[PDB]
Amino acid sequence: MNFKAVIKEVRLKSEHGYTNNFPSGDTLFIELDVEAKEDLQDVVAGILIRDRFGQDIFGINTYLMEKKVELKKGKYLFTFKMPLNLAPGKYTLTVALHKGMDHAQECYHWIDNVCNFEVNGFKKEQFVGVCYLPTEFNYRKIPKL
Amino acid sequence: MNFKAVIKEVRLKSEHGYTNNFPSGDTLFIELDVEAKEDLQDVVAGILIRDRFGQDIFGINTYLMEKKVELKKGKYLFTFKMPLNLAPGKYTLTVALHKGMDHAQECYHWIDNVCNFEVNGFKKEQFVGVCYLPTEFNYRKIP
Repeated sequence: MNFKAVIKEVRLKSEHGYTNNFPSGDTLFIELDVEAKEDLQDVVAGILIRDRFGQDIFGINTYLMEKKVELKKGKYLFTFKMPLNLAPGKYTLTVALHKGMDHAQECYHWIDNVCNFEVNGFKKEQFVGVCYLPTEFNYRKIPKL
Repeated sequence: MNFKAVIKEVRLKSEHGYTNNFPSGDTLFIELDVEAKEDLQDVVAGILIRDRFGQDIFGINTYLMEKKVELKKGKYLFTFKMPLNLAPGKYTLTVALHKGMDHAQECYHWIDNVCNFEVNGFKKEQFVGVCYLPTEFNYRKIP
């Protein structure tokens, strides 16, 4: 990677305090301290949550999200917000900054498994399986009309 | 397994029609036709979506949802509604009735892989990994 922009610190945040231990469904904030050695006109930041055994659980880009990011030389705060709709367990976070995405016109900075965090308990209902889909349920008697 | 209540049909429906092929993030409607030969108190319905590789992706029941279900003899319609925040791929659905239980030890009806469905497109953004967590992103210049 060239290092025109750099991730200097990552912080995991609930809506009430910093922590690396969340109930399932709690809102997760990923904060990245970014520094841009120069002016970059198309920056793309990505996050990737992984399993305790290396399975990709979820990853996304600001390009995939259709969010344009232009930086000037200086320090920045990048924040990702998302419901932690994941089964209890042990996880790792991976992050990256680059310009392009197809054939990666260049890589600015990426940190493999920069962080460990865990998910314990349920803030919403209990469920089984890797992920949680918010669900509603109803039933009606139907007459043989 | 005791048949005092029986699941007689399962249907998958998008918000536009019955179908077994959904884009990722589309809303999924699971309809179960239930029949109650008699009066059942303390009924519990569950669904389980599974990988094409045996991985449990997501499962829940009406007990875990704290929704009490009491039937009188007759026909019923059970519906489950949920965003299919799942990676593109091929999946199976499993559904069951049991009385007021977990593990479904008093099971009225259990149908393994009652339905096959696939997720093919992306209705929301693209993502990688098993599931999709809806994400928001912001950036601010700081001193």
